[PDB]
Amino acid sequence: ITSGWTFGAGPALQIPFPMQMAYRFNGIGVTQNVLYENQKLIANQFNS
Amino acid sequence: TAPAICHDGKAHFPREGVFVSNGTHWFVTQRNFYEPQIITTDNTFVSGNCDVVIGIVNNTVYDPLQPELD
Ligand SMILES: *[C@@H]1O[C@H](CO)[C@@H](O[C@@H]2O[C@H](CO)[C@@H](O)[C@H](O)[C@H]2NC(C)=O)[C@H](O)[C@H]1NC(C)=O
Ligand SMILES: *[C@@H]1O[C@H](CO)[C@@H](O[C@@H]2O[C@H](CO)[C@@H](O)[C@H](O)[C@H]2NC(C)=O)[C@H](O)[C@H]1NC(C)=O
Ligand SMILES: *[C@@H]1O[C@H](CO)[C@@H](O[C@@H]2O[C@H](CO)[C@@H](O)[C@H](O)[C@H]2NC(C)=O)[C@H](O)[C@H]1NC(C)=O
Ligand SMILES: *[C@@H]1O[C@H](CO)[C@@H](O[C@@H]2O[C@H](CO)[C@@H](O)[C@H](O)[C@H]2NC(C)=O)[C@H](O)[C@H]1NC(C)=O
Repeated sequence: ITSGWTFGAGPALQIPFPMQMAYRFNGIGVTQNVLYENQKLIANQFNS
Repeated sequence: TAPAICHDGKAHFPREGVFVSNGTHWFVTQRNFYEPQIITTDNTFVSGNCDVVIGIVNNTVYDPLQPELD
């Protein structure tokens, strides 16, 4: 949650979480603007 | 860091990399090695307006065209 996937290849590197989720969308073929303009929806859907 | 940069009322997002600030100026870097470059219109792409991104910051994105045309 605080370091993403960096602690498994060396030192834990902090990065804010909203930006971690944007990277993760990029890794599946979705552009990052789709998350940032819908951040509230994805957080509501995850929490439910 | 910041997710996007505002210029001319438009939101700019990095093609690859993250925005960083050294204390006084902002740069684009690749994510795996620190190597800053100036934020230009060839480094970024435009999508949406600066009203939907949380944490967007003001900066200058430089266009190479105008200083070539003096
Ligand atoms: C994408 O789908 C979601 C539902 O999966 C839509 O969100 C719902 O919209 C309805 C109608 O406004 C609301 O009553 C629900 O409360 C919303 N659900 C959640 C979890 O927020 C969303 O509007 C759709 N997006 C578009 C662009 O149509
Ligand atoms: C952040 O980096 C910049 C660029 O290196 C520093 O700003 C100065 O920028 C001018 C050009 O606009 C250069 O001619 C200077 O040599 C730069 N100074 C230095 C010390 O590099 C700026 O100082 C840096 N900020 C911090 C807080 O270190
Ligand atoms: C990150 O969190 C800090 C608090 O830990 C936020 O700082 C506050 O910002 C508000 C305005 O948004 C101020 O009214 C408060 O006084 C600030 N708190 C402190 C302790 O200085 C900061 O805004 C957050 N950053 C983002 C991008 O949301
Ligand atoms: C980033 O720059 C924009 C553009 O100058 C700022 O938008 C202005 O915001 C002020 C209030 O802070 C309004 O009075 C102006 O009308 C806005 N200008 C326009 C053209 O809409 C924005 O506030 C700046 N952001 C920060 C954090 O300073």
